Order: sequence, then structure tokens, then C-alpha cells
Amino acid sequence: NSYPGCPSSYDGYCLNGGVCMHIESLDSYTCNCVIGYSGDRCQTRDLRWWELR
Repeated sequence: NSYPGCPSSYDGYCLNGGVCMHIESLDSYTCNCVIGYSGDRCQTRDLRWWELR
């Protein structure tokens, strides 16, 4: 379950490689950034993740 994705109401909230998670349990929502994505939602795309290539 967990429904892979997130309420279309979003379709434009997760920033820079921001994976939108949706736990069916609490039906809540959250953007899981990554190894080079952070800040408010994940507006921090710094010299890290993507590295270069």
C-alpha cells in the first residue's frame, strides 16, 4: 500500500529531486529530499548529489 505518489493537489511542491511520500496510514504527506537536496521543502540543490556527469 502506501500508494506510491502523492495527491495531485501537489504536482508541483517537491523541489530538486524531492520524492513525495504518502503514508496511507495518516494519509499525511512529506517530501523526502536526498543527498544534495534540502532547505524548506528541498530547495537546496547544492554542489553535492548530482556531483557531475
